Amino acid sequence: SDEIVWQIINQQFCAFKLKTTKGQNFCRNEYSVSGLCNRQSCPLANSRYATVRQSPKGTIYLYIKTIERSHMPSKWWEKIKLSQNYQKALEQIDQRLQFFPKFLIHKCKQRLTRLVQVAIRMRRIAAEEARLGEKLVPKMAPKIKKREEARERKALAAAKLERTIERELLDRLRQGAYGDQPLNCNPQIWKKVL
Amino acid sequence: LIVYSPEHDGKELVKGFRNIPGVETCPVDALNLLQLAPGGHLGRFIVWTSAAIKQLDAVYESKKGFFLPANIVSQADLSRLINSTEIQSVLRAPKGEARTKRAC
Amino acid sequence: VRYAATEIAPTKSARARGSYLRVSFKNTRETAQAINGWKLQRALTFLQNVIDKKEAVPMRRYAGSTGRTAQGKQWGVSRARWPVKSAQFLIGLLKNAEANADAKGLDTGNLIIKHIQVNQAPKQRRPYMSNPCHIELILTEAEETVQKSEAVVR
Amino acid sequence: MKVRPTVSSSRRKARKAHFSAPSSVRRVIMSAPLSKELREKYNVRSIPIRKGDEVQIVRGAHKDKEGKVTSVYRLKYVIHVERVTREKATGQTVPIGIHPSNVVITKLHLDKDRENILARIKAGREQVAKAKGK
Amino acid sequence: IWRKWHVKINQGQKRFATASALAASAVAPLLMARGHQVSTVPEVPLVVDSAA
Amino acid sequence: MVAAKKHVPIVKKRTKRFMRHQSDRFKCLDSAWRKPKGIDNRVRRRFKGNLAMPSIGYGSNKKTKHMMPSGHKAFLVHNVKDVELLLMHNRTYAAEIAHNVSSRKRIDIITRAKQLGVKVTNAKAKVTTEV
Amino acid sequence: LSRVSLARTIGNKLKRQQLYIQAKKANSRAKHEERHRRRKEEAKNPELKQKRLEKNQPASIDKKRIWDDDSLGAVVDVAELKRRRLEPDSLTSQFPNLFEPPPVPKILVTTGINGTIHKEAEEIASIFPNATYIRRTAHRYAYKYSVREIAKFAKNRGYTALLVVQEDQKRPSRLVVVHLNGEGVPPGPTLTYTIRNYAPGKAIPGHGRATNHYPELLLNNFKTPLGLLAAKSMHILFPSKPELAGRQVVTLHNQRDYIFFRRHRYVFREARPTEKNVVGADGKEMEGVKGIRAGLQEIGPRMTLKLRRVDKGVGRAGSEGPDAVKWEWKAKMEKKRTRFNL
RNA sequence: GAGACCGAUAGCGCACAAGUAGAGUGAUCGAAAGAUGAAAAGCACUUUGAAAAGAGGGUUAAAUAGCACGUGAAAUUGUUGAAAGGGAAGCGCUUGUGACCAGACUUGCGCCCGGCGGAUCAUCCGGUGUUCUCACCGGUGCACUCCGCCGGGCUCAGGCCAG
RNA sequence: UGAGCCCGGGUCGAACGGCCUCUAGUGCAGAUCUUGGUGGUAGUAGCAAAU
RNA sequence: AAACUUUCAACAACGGAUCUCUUGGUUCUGGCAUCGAUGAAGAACGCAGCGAAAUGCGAUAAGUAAUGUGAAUUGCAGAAUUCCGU
Ligand SMILES: [Zn+2]
Repeated sequence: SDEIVWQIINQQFCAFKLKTTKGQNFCRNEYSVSGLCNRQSCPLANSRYATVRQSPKGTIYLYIKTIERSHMPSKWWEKIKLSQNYQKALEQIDQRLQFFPKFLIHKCKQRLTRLVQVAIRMRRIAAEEARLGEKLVPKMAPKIKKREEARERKALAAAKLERTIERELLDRLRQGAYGDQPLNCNPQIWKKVL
Repeated sequence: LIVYSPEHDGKELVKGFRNIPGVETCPVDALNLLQLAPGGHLGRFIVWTSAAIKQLDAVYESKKGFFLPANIVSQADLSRLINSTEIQSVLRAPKGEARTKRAC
Repeated sequence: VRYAATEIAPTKSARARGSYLRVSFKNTRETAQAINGWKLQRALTFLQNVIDKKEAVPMRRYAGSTGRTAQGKQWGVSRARWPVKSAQFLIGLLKNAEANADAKGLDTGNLIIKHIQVNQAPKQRRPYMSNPCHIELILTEAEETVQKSEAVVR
Repeated sequence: MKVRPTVSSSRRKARKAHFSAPSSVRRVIMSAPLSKELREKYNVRSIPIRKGDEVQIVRGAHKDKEGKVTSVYRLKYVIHVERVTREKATGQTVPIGIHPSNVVITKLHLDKDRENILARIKAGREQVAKAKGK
Repeated sequence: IWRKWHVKINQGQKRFATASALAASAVAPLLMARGHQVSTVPEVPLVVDSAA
Repeated sequence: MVAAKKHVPIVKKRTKRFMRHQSDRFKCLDSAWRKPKGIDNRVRRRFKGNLAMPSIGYGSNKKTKHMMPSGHKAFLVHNVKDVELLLMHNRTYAAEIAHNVSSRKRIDIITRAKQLGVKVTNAKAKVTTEV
Repeated sequence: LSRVSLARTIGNKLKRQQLYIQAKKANSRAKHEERHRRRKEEAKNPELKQKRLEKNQPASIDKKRIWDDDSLGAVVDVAELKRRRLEPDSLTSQFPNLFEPPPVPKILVTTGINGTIHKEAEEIASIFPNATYIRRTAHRYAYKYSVREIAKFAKNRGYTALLVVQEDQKRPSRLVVVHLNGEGVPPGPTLTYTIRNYAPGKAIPGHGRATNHYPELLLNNFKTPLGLLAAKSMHILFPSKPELAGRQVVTLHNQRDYIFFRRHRYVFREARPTEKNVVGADGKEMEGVKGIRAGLQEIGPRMTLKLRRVDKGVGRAGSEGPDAVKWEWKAKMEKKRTRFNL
C-alpha cells in the first residue's frame, strides 16, 4: 500500500511536513536522508529505505528498513557501523546497499560525506573558539535594563556631578594640595585664599 | 485507544485508563470513527486485545445490510503493477529519456 | 553612528511645569514665543510691561488683526496685542523656576530661557469649549567658555 | 473527570462563588497545611486557621519568617502575622499581607472545637485507610 | 436557531469509513503520519492478553 | 569556499513598490495596492505618466526567485531541530531565527549553525561577545 | 484616602473620579492653609522653625544604605573598619601588583573583532594619556587575534595597560581593563565595565578639546574594598603626577554602583555678586574659600561605567586556578535598592 | 448544567448609580460610563505658591504604572533640527546633492613528513542486548591498518566588479 | 508581480503562532452612512439663551 | 537672513484605537410547582457613630428568636464584647 500511504501523506496531512513559502517542502522525520518531503525520500512511503545518521559518540551508522519487517517499529531499522575511512565507508555502503535504488545510493553517499565534513568543521571551529577564548553570552534582559536606566537617572540626579567636582577642587585648593606657587590658580585670588 | 470486550474483559479498564491523561477507552461493539480518525487524519494508535479481535470478527459479520467492501484494485502495489514481467514484455520501445537534450 | 546632542547638566539647569492652566492656548503660545530665548530679568520686565500696557506681544502664527500701533516696530510684525492672563501666569511660572534654580544653587544672575513649550490640554467638557494649556520651560546659567593652558612640547 | 451533575466546571460560576463566598466558606478556602511533626502527630494534612496559630512562611519575599498570626482578613483573603510588617511613607508599620496557602502551620491554638475537628478528620482518614488496606 | 446543525450521513458510508479507519490503524506508517510516537512497541496492532 | 552555489545573476525587473492611487493625498488609504475599478480612471486606462499596474510580466525569474542577495533562500528557524533540518542544504538556504525565540535558544541556533556551515541573517539579535 | 483604594471600593468610574477630585481639592486647600498658618507662627517665632529643620529631614537612599555585618565579597566600609580597629591586607595579598611605585603608564587600546567604533576608541585613547589605539583586524578576512595574545604582545613590547572597547549596536558597550604589570609579573586583573551613555565632545554643547597636559583624577565615593580596587586600577591607568599647569580634571564619581566619568578644566575665579559661596555638606559655608568659585568647561566625552566582572588573569580564558573569578555582578545581588556593591 | 456564540461602539437598553441620570402636561422616550499596582506599599519630608499646579525627596521589578492610573494608533498640536517656497500643491520615469542607516565569500578542503593518543587494528580476552548476526560496553596492548591532535612542508579552490 | 510575509531597533507586559482540514456575524473611501474624537474658518463674528 | 507655509526625524501633548482580561449578556438542556383580605405585586416614610449610593430591615427597624459552624468585624472610631464557650 505504498502508493496509498504516499497519497494520504502528500495530499492530506503529514506530521513530519514543514511546507515553506520558498517553494520547497521539508520533511522532519529523523530518518529521512534528504531534508525535503518528496516521493523519492519519504521514509514512510518508501517501505525499503536506507539512511545515514551520526551517534552522539561521534560514530556514524547506516540504517536499513525492509517490507518484510515493515511492521515491528522497534525493529524497523538495521544499524551497521561505518568506518572512519571515507573511501572504505563509501565502499561498504556500496556492498550493503547493492541492488538498492540509485537515488538512495546517491543520497546515502551524499549524507555520509556531508556528516564527515560537518565533523571536520565542528572540530576546526572548536579549536578556533578555544584559541580565541571568546564566548557568546546573552544580553541584558529588558526588565533589568529598565531597572538600571531608572536607577542611573536617580543616581545622577542625586549625584550632582559638577557641583561635587568643584567641591573637591576647592577642598584641595584650601588644603594646599597644589603646593606653594600653584600653577592652577592666580597669585591674585591666592592672596584671597590666605 | 484501548479496545476490549465488555463480555469477557469487563469494565474496570474503562476507569483505569479513564484516569490516565491522553489515553481513551472504547468498546469493540461501539467503535467510534471520531476516535479512529482524529481530526480527519488516519492512523490512530490502538492497543487491542485478543477478545477484541475475536469480537471484531463477530460484529463485522453480524452487521445486517452491510458487507466488507470489495475493492476496485486487487494488487495495491502500483510498482508491482508497472514493473512486472508481463507488462515489461508487452511494452514497446521507449521514444526518449526522462530528460531530453536540447536540439537547437 | 551619530550621537544626538546631550542634554545640559541638570544641576546647571532648572525646570518648571504648569499643567491644566485656564488660559487660551493660542495666547499662551504667542506670549511664550515672544519671551523665548531671553534673559530672565528681560523676560520678567517685558511681561510686567505687557501687563502695564507698555509693550506688546506680536502675533505671528495665531494672528487675528486687532491692533496696528507703533509698538510692533521692535518685532517687525504689524499685529500686536497684550495677553494679560498669559503674562501673569508666565510670570508666576518663571518665578517658580527661579525659586527652583535658587534651591538647586544656581547663579541667579545668568538664568536664560532655553526652552518653553506650550501644548493643548483636555477640553473643558461643558457648544462652547474652553482651551486650557500646558507650559513647560527649561532655564540654564549662561554657558561658560574658559581659558586654555599653552601646550607643552615634548 | 467530573461526573456528578451538581458540580460545575464553569470558570465563571467558580470565580463568582470564590469572590462572593460567605465567611464560613472563606475560612474553608483559607485552610492551611500543617507542618511535618504536626502531620505525624495528628494524622491530618490541613485545617482552617485561627488567630492563635504560630506559623512559618514558605513562599513569598518574606520566606522563612516565623511568627504568630495577628489577624485573618477574610474580606481580602489574607492573614496578618506578627513581626512581618512594612513601613508606609510616614513610617507607620502596616502588617504585610500573606496567604494561608503560602504559610504552613507550626503550632495549633487547641480548644474543644479544634480537637473535635482534628479527631473527625483523622478518624475518617484511618477509616478509609483500613477500608483500602483490608 | 433553526439553522442546520446536525448532518445526516448514510450508515453505509459510516461503516465503510470505520472499516477504512481500522485498516489505516493496521497500516504502520500511518501512525507516524497521524503523529503517534510509535517506535518501541513490537507490533503495530499490539494485541495484549485478555488475561492481564 | 563557503558561499552559495553558482547561480544565475539575480535580476529584479522592478525594485520600487506599487503604490495605491491617491494614497499620497488621502492618509486613510494605505499604500497597499488596490486595483481601481472606475470605468474612466486614468491609472486603470493605463495613460502615460500614471502609476503602473502589477503583472505576471513583472513577475520574476524562477531560478532567481525567493533568493536573498547573498544567494540563499530564507528559512524560518525556531530551534536546533530546524537547523538540523537545514543540515543537508545550507548552500541553498540561510537560517532566519524567529522573532519570539529566547536568548539561549538563539545562541544554540547560532552555535549549531556555525558548526553546521549555515549562514544566519540575524546572528546579533539579543546576544553579545564575552572574553 | 491614604490607606483605602477607591478603585477597589467604589465600583463606578465616574463616582470614584468625582469623589477623588473633590477630596484632592479639599486636601490641597487644607494643606495650603495649614502651611500658611505655620508660616505665620514661624515668622513670629524663629525658633520652632529651627526645631523643624533639626527634626524633619528628607529621606535619603544613601543614608538608608544597608551594609554587611574583607574578602572582596562583603560590602563593608573600609574607613569604618579602620577606625573601628582604632577604637586592606587582604587586598594587598590578592593583588600585590596593584598595591611600590608604579612605572610611567603606557596604554594600548583596541576594540572587538572587526569593530566599527574606531573614532570612539581613539577618543578613549585621547582621555588616557600616553596611549596608542591600534585596530584588531585591518580587514574583514584577516587573522583573528585573541585578547590573551594581544596582552602577551603588548607585554613583550613594553606596554603596561591594555584597554579593549567592545561594541554593540555600533556603539561602545563594554570596557575590558587588562593590566600587563612589570618584569616577570604575570598579566593581572581584568576589570570589565559597561559603557552605557556614551557621548562625544563634538556632540557635547559648550565643550572644548583636551590639551596634551597631564590631568589630575578625582576618584569620588569609593568605600568598599571592590570600590578601592576599581579606584586603584584607574589610578594605575592615569599618571601619578599631573601637570598642574595644564588645569585639567578627570573625575570618576561613584554613586549607587554607577561610575560617572567627566573631564573638565579649571578656572579659579572670584565670586560674582549674583553668585553664591559654595556651601558645605553638614557644615555649610566652607571657611577659607569665601569669595572664589571654580569654572568648569567639559572637554571630554560623557560615559557611565558600571563594573560587571574582575578576573584574575586575562579573562576567563586565562584565569586557571580555583579562584579564577574574583567577582561577578548579579541581579540577585542588586535586587535590593539599598545594596550597593560599588 | 452546558456552548465550534458576543467579548465593553460587540453581547439584553443596563458587566458600573440602569429602566438610573435626563426630557415631556401626559401616555411614553431613555442614555453615556469596565482595567493603577502582587500587595496602597496611594508619594513621608523640604521648598515654590490660592492650584484639579511645580522643584526636590521617597514607594515599587517598573511611577513617561500616581486614583487624569493594563498597552497606548491615526486625525490634530507644540518645541528642537534639516531643507524648500517669484500667481497651487501632490504623483510617474531618471540621475545628482545633503542627511541618516546597513555592511559584501559564513572566506577551506586536500596531500606529504616527524611526534603523540585513540580506535571495525589484534584471526586478543570478558560481559550484555539483539532483527541471531549484527551492535554496545569492560580489560590488554600498537606488530600491521585506520583516525585524529600537535609541529613542520607543498598545492589548490574560491564571492563581486572592471580591462 | 500583487494582495501580503519574515527579520533588525524601541516600547510592552501574558499569552501566541506555522500546516491539514471544519466553520462564519470574515477583508471598506465613499452610502448628504452610525458612533466617538479632532481641524480650518478663528482668538474671527459678537458680549446676545446657555454657560 | 528672520516671520509665515510645506515635508521629514526626535521628543512632548490630545485621543482612546489594537492585544489581553471578564462576578456580564445570548442560546440550548435537565429537575420541581410556590403570590394575595392570616393583607399580594407596587408606591412612600423612617431605622447606622461617621451614609453619600446600593442592600437589608420596620419604632423588637443594616434588624430579634432557634439551630448549625467554631474565634471575628474591618474604611475609620469600639467594647472591661467574646475564646475549653449556650
Ligand atoms: Zn513526508
